[PDB]
Amino acid sequence: MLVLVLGDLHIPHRCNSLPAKFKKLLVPGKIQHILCTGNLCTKESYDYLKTLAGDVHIVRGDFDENLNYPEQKVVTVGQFKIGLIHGHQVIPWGDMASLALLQRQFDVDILISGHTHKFEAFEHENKFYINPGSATGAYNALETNIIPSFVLMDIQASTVVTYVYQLIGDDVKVERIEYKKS
Repeated sequence: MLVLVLGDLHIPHRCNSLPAKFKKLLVPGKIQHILCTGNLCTKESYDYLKTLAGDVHIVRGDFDENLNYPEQKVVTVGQFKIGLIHGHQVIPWGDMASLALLQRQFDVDILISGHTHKFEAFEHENKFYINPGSATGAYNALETNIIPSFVLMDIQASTVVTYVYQLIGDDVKVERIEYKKS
């Protein structure tokens, strides 16, 4: 199975569109799951995602018009448990009851969140961590010249191959990272 991972698009307030160079790469009939970190911002973009795959999992960002999106999800895709949360949430570590609830979200094979608009892909202690960045390169509270990125995970048994797509200049650059659980 192929999994699309994206978010922080902020369409249409900050960006009018997915960049054509990313949007070219996506087509109905290839992707089995989408894991979206939120801030799409609007139903137009959600419907687009639904043309691409039959299993669409979205979490609620802080600028999303739709409040029916759940705050956080744990989702099974093949052999992997995947924790998904946007990340704009302000939660102090010392609220112990909240912390006990967060054990669920950390006790996952792959952790995905957004919010910072800086991509990350790495292995740490038998788990994998992804922030897909912002698929439109939208600005954050912090920064203005953010590089658009998104991710595809190619999942096969207990191997994930993560592909990070970045729009640097005129070209798409792709980094490929292999993870095997155990």
